[PDB]
Amino acid sequence: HWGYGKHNGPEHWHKDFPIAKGERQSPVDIDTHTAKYDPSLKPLSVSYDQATSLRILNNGHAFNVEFDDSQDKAVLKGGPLDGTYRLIQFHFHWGSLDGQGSEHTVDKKKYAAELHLVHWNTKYGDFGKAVQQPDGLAVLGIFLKVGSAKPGLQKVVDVLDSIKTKGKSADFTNFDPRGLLPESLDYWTYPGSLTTPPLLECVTWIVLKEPISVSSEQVLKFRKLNFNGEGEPEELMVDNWRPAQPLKNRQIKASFK
Ligand SMILES: NS(=O)(=O)c1nc2ccccc2s1
Ligand SMILES: NS(=O)(=O)c1nc2ccccc2s1
Ligand SMILES: [Zn+2]
Repeated sequence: HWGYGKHNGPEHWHKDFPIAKGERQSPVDIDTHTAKYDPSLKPLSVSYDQATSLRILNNGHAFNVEFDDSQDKAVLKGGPLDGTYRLIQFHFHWGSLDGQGSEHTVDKKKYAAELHLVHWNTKYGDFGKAVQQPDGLAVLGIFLKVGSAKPGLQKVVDVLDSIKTKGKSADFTNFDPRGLLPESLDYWTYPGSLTTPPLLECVTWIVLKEPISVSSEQVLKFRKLNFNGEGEPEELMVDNWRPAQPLKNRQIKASFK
């Protein structure tokens, strides 16, 4: 029902998901003048050594690379987090042109795309119970700037022809998500929400300060995907980003000075 087009785009979501006007919506602009260093924060612990990728799926809004989350195999700990969050999937949001596509912005600067590695708090047992809790998810957000190609990303860009349309999926095993991480894990953190419907306010956002680089050829391949299913009228999957929502009564913390 909902989408990114002009008649079903983010400005409409509130009529079916009233939480769209809640007080902890994502994404937001990260005002680095206002963000507050908190040297009580811990270092993030990203353990993806045993990550087990299963499959890549075009879901009509973006593409997800899904992981086996049935055990504590790839988990995120530390930082602002209490307890252990299991990786379930990653996906990206991106623009029709290089100067837009990211969902978070940094001092109003937009990046060409953003990667979200989605993880859920193991104290809730499964992902569907976790989304109903204010501390249920932790999403690691990583900006993409256009520059020199990312080898770790090429493996994702090479399978996209096989999931070109909505509902198509392809086996995608032995993919190592470590190859999508920048050198530094310095970050900003704030309490927020899912950025697509149901827009639930269940997310601790951890947004990395250092972007990764992707080539112009690589982000071109994202923009060749289709929102529509096979058979249907072609609608390029581009601009599948929600714009920044009001910070309201929230503090963004920084792991670094
Ligand atoms: N509120 S919404 O889920 O974004 C939505 N917008 C529209 C527009 C036309 C038809 C159905 C929906 S459902
Ligand atoms: N874009 S996001 O905030 O990482 C995200 N949104 C949603 C909505 C429904 C189910 C999974 C996710 S993960
Ligand atoms: Zn996302």
